[PDB]
Amino acid sequence: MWAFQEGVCKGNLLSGPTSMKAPDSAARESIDRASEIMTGKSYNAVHTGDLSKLPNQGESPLRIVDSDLYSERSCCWVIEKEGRVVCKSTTLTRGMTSLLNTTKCSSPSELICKVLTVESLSEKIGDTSVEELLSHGRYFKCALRDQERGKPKSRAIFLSHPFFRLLSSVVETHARSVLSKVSAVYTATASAEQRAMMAAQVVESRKHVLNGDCTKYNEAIDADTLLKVWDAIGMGSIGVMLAYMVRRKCVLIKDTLVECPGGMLMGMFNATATLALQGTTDRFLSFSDDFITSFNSPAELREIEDLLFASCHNLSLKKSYISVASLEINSCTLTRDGDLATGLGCTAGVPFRGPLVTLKQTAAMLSGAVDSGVMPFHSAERLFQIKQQECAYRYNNPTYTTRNEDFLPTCLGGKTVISFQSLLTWDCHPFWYQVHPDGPDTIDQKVLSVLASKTRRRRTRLEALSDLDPLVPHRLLVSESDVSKIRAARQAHLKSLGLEQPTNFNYAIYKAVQP
Amino acid sequence: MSQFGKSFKGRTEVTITEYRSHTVKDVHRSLLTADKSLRKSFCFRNALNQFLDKDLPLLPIRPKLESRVAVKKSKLRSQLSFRPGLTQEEAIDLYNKGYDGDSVSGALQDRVVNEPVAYSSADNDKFHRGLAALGYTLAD
Amino acid sequence: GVVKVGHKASYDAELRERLLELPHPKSGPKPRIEWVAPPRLADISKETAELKRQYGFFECSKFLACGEECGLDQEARELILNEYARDREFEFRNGGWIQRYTVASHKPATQKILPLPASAPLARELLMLIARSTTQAGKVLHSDNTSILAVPVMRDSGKHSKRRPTASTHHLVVGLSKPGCEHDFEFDGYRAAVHVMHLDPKQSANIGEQDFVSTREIYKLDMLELPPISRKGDLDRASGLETRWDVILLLECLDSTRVSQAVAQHFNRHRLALSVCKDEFRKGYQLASEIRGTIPLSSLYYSLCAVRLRMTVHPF
RNA sequence: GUGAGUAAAAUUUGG
RNA sequence: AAAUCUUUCUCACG
Ligand SMILES: [Zn+2]
Repeated sequence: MWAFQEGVCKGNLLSGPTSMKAPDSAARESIDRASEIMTGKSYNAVHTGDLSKLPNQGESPLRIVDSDLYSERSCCWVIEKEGRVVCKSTTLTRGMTSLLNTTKCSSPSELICKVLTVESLSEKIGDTSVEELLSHGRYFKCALRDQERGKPKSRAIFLSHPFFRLLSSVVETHARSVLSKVSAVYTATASAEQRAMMAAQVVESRKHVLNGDCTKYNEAIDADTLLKVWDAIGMGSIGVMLAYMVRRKCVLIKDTLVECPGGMLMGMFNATATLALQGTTDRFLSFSDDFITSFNSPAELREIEDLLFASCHNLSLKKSYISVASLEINSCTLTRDGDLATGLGCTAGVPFRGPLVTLKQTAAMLSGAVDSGVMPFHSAERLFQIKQQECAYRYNNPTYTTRNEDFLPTCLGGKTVISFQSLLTWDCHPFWYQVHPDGPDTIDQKVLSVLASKTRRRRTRLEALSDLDPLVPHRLLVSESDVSKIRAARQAHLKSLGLEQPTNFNYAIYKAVQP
Repeated sequence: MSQFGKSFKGRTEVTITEYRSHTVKDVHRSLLTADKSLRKSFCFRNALNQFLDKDLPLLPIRPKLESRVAVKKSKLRSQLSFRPGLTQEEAIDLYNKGYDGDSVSGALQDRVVNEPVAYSSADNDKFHRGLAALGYTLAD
Repeated sequence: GVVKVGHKASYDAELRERLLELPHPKSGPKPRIEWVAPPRLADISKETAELKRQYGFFECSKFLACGEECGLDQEARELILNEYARDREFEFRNGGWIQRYTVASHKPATQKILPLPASAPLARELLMLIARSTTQAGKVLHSDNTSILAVPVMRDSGKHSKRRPTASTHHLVVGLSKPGCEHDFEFDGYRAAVHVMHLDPKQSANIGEQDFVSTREIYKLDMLELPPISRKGDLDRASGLETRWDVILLLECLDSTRVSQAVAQHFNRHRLALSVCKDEFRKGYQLASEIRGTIPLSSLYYSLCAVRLRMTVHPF
């Protein structure tokens, strides 16, 4: 069916591939490819271009974002039981907390300052030294990345040490700032479609367009290139430590450690690897491993190929192609005039993952498609009605509901099938406000979040500290007594006004209801 | 002894961000196991029962959108919509009323949203989410 | 006094020396890139013919035949499924069936290409039953026009091996179809074909969550006329059926590898391409080594058939 | 059902 | 037995 579309269709209407295969084979294959490239027989991993045009940020103060250093996402924490090294897959929050406990620091900024201000590698920062931190930060764990459309054989992603995460965060923030300075298309506030229009404007002058991709992009970016870029932008010793950890990195495959001298392990650094190419020329619009340039004559094509080779961006012969009337970037296809190409394009379907969340996601998808002119409004209305009927068929059973209220959706025992226009204009019962794309979270979303919070890796016996006063900054240091006092005061205040829990606040509804 | 001592061993003072990161329960990820989790122990059924009788009769009834203007198809462009944040006094009042502190605190930040649109009007006005085709204008 | 990013530490020189002593990459060969016109119809035809020759076909459509009614009512379907389960010596416990295994051959199951049934009117019911059963395994699940049975597969160890499944236990899904293949089964005057599929929890969850009706309706908005096809996917104007396309869509939902998405992306590149690398763009259509199994192989073959039919009926 | 041990307990699976 | 290194945990209390 995707083959018989009048316009452009990428076949995104079904969910991506998934399976339970172990990640050993994929990680081993990636490591073998990296080793082969390091041998210098398959692809080029030596950088030849000049990066003298990148501004030096060595005078910028060292600033660390605390929020991105804590997350529910997985990470690897290394411990020493009896001299040997044991890698445990934990949450980034627990890993960072363990690192801070081991080094006895109040915040990551203090830790990095202490690390950068030691007299020797053997000097002790708490119970460890910089040498031990560097030794531990070179261990990685492997997992499988699934649900990637167009990848029947899933690839391998890697979990790193909290110290590695800290240094990577600093260096990537600075590299992203430099990229934004270099060109306007790399601004922080820019959607994929807007970057596509900017690309169309950039490459409009010339005749042929080269829609290209890189092959083995992560394996062909050596630590030497990263060090070169970081020196070009002036990272000081942080870049040296990162390069040293990358060069000596080890990967835990199943139950054995494997050395991986070459590569950067599946996109740990995107801004740096993009600067590797953007710092040598301006006739490119690279976005990591998906670039687009323009040319007029075969001579310019030869210059483009030489530029790509010299900057370790190995062109992919299996996907790269040349166009005259189309423009592909970030999986988005436009015309040479910047108009969106007719057809489904990147429109993706919504799988069944809840009676209400499915409707919210369908509403968001239909809103996106209609706003961009992909389909007319009446088609959106019909599709929303059909999805509502399908949800009623799937979820209208005693396992999920026992109600019969008229205003309820047909999938929860009610008899209401609202129209898309009615939902979008807020002309409905307040129970439907959650189904609006901009409304509050749905019941099933809250239930799933609460269930996730109780999982083995995230379960904690600590006293939750929520409903904080808006004034108190998140950098203020607290202790057990402080948390107890704040919680008790908030509980007393809530009880004094006839409430047990705080009432959810929604920005859109609040603003609308305001006088 | 205390769980604080066990978690943050060796430290008697930790930042609020780190403390909260150990008790975050408002993050949702769409995964394949959604239906199984919802079916387990009739958790969604119980949550719906609780919502229909404890939380539902507190949502304010906001008014519907009325203003709309004629629009015609045009070149794809990016619409920038600026939503301001709560002021300090407004945040304090909302907190003292009894609203969730986290939501009010997060609403303080000013926000800007970029949306692609393929429709326009004579006066070049900004439209609502998913209604640019019909022409419902933000009027702000 | 404030520490800056470019700060130089006392160990900078030592770390730089250590990095220098460590191994470095060797310059790689410069590639030679030749640009030629995109592949023609003959190339897709060659790919399809090579797949057909290498793998062949099955006699019946196996589980893909479960998209059509078996011709039996609810009680007969339940009886047939239960008696089939009892025949194969499935353990019975707490009112549910369990399949027990002891040793594994550690070899891939034979894979061929499934011929397309005439139509799949019961696709939605089948997907719903697959979604529901894996979370309610053990008993027979019924719908308006079809039924299935999900049997957990657990190891045999002795007196007390395992009584309930875990988060990783696989499931054998058993469905009914019209008789007329080597998988027939007869009991008390009832005849039906019983077909099985081995699915791990992730595959079952992926398959069951797809929206057949909405996907088809969205595809129909901007679609060209679909030609009739034969059981082998070849254009058969005289005796082909346009409903087989629905079956193809159903197959795309059953295949958890979703190789059709890779074929669709490559076809999108092909349609927009004015010039491609010689002998390399064509290789993007050879995905036989990326997948293993009957269902993914059939999905890939029929995606290639669809590409060929598009190039044949509506050349671009 | 809870809690804990395990290079691991399904928000699994990172940038 | 099959979409074949996958269908593989332990302990204490109520
Ligand atoms: Zn058969």
